[PDB]
Amino acid sequence: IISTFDIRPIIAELQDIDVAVGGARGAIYVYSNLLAHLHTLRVGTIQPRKYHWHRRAVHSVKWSGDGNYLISGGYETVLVLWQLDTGRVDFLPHLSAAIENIVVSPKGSAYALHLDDNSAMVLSTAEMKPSMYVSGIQSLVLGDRPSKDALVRRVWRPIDEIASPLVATISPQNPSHMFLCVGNGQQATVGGGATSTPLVQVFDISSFQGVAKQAIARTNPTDVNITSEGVPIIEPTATKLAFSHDGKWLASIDEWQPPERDTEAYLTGSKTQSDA
Amino acid sequence: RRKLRPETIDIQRTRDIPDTHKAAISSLAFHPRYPILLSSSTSSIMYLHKLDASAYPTPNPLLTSVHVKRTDLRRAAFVGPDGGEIIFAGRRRYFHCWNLSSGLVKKVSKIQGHQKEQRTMERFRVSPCGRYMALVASDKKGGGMLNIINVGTMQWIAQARIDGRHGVADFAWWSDGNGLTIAGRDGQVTEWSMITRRTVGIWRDEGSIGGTVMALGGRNGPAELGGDRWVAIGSNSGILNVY
Amino acid sequence: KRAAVSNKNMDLLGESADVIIPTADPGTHPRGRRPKLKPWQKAFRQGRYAAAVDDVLNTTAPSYDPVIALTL
Amino acid sequence: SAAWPKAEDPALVQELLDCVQQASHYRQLKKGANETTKSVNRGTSELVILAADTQPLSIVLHIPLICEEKNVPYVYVPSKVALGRACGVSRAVIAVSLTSNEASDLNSKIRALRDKVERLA
Amino acid sequence: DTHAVVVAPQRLAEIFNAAPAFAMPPIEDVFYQVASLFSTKP
Repeated sequence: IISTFDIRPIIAELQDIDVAVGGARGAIYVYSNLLAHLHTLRVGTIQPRKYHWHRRAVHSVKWSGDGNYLISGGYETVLVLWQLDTGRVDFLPHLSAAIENIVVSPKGSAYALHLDDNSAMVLSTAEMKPSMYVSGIQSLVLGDRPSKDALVRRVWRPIDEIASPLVATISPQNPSHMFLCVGNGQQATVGGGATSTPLVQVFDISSFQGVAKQAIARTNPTDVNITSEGVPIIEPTATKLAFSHDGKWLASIDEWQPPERDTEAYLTGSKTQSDA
Repeated sequence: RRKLRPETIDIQRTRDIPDTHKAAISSLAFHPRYPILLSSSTSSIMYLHKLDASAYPTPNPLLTSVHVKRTDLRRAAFVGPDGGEIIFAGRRRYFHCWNLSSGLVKKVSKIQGHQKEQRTMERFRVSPCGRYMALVASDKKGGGMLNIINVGTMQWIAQARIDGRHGVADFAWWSDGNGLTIAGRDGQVTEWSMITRRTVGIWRDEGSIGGTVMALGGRNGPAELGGDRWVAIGSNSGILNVY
Repeated sequence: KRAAVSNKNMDLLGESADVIIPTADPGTHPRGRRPKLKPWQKAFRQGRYAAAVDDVLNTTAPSYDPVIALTL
Repeated sequence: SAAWPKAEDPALVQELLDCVQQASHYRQLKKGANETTKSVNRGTSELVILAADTQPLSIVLHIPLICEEKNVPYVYVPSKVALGRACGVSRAVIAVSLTSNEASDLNSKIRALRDKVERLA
Repeated sequence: DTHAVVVAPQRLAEIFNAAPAFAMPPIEDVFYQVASLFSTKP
């Protein structure tokens, strides 16, 4: 299934093209010599190269810069740079959420990342500190495009759903600042069926920009998003949260549990999995 | 400037560059348009001086004195026919680009699937065309390699490998840019193209035991070797040939 | 071993100098000793849980600690 | 041609040059045709290296006869001027030959070197 | 572009001190020898 694709031209004319498709199966096929494969009843064999990294859905594959490199951004929070002259793959691994959209600058110098939790950062290539940042309200979204990964009937199926008010508050002694609970990203949060919002951002009302971010429950941003069965990992979620009267204290409270599809062997008598 | 006669030369001593360094000078270069001298010394110090003998109250003023933290500065260089950038690299495993236009200082630190090959970025040379940069892989083992990195995007795009017995002594960019000449120890000279990106040819310095430095220049040399003319090779033993 | 310049005199030089380029990442370790990784952690993080659990749960090891065990 | 114990193997040649260089710093090495022949006649020698590309080769063809008689190994490098500035004298030695002493790691290196030459034979 | 030549004064002295002045080969011959030495032609 074609999750996305990006073209590259071969040149005042256009002599051939090579176009890259990326699929929710976890694959990235590239097609190499299209115009002369297809211009000339009968045609020769064609065969995409198969470049396979992700397990989840590749969100966006783009040709690079020169056309030497193939960059990629996925669910598993990691931007891959396929080397494409060797076999190798060198990559920026830890993003705060799903890489949802990338584009390559006019010159090859900048990347733009629309991070799936409603932000954007501009990188320079091969320096990989974000020269630019713009974030959004980070909340839970009834998203118009349904998904990229929900095309192939995954074990836990993604449903764009909302199951709780978005836990939040306003700050005395700083009314321009609102605290609100958030996950890794929207899609990773709602995935796994349950809410997983172990995080706070503080956001400005007057100028609707991001201000800051911090953790509440245990977070492992440094980690695999997926348990090896193939499931997004749920992460503890803070039900209630409220602000102090002076503006100095902040009490969160988090609840978490194992999954019913894990428990599965704690059943003794009438013990059921919700019970466990 | 009169063209110069072949046994004597009217050399004039001028005013010293005033500020001295605090260890042995490691890299010099001139800005390719304006007579402005980059010196760079092991004491992590880069000096930009303007060339002016008749300056006052001090001759050859220092425009700036820029320190780099934590590294040495073994080799600095000017980049670009326009002399756009200044690129400098010490022993430490990163290196830096300095964009004089707007004065940003980007710290480059990654070589895209060779990062374990290069534990240093000490030696490097930039194309006169100013698009490519060549780093040397500190991994000797029978033959040394030098990576080619676009300064378009500081990305790995090529890796020329030459045979040797210790790796690559020195190398230089041909004047067009299309290829680069690699003088590896035990006197092998590879000439390794870029447009083909495979080795053009191999030949030998006339029996020198260990080559240490080479360099390359001149005009109206053969165009398919880039069009540079004289090539100099310096041994360990001290004898230096010109071809 | 003897340095060309030690970092301390380099630091005096940078004080003398005009523009100082901070190469250190703003907000990691200034001397640059990072928190280095222990083997069981590396295994857990990559996803070889058998080896991870075993390297914790050898009780003959001198670094053996139940509180590590409980955390893993 | 006649240079039948030719040594073109590159790492072999480089080891030979470096050993000569070390021996030149240890004064245990004789530089030149005439002196080589003196050293072998007086028997003190332990290995002898010549150069293939001399123009009349015959001025060194007399050495292998004597060294076959008095039983010391000999072997040809391909480049005379390389051998010369390997000694470190700036003029293309055509014949170098290096001898034994009692206790030296250099003596050990010589023994391994002549083992390599006997391999090449 | 062409320049001033460079000669070994040993070579010029060798040319002349080859033979005594009387019965030296004649001047046109020696001139061709010497100018051929000084010739700017590879």
